[PDB]
Amino acid sequence: NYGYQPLFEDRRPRNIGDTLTIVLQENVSASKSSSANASRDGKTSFGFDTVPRYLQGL
Amino acid sequence: ERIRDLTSVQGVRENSLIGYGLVVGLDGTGDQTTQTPFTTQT
Repeated sequence: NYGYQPLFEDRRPRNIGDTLTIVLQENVSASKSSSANASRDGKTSFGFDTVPRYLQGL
Repeated sequence: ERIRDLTSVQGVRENSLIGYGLVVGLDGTGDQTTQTPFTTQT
């Protein structure tokens, strides 16, 4: 003799020892990224090609 | 006679029960099961 069993309810596991099907469908995906940058240029110049006489002292 | 018509007794009350079932034996006046899946499932 087994216990009371419902009629219209689905067959769910209810006690220790009942079986149940697992459908393994796992799909995980993670990601990350980053960056950084910096820059600097400089260029100076000056040239007195032909100096007049009254400025030759400087 | 009269007091029983005016009062109730503490601890003497009613409760409600609900359930799901199927009714068979209809003359073709049942569900159109193509739109009530729980009928065929149960």
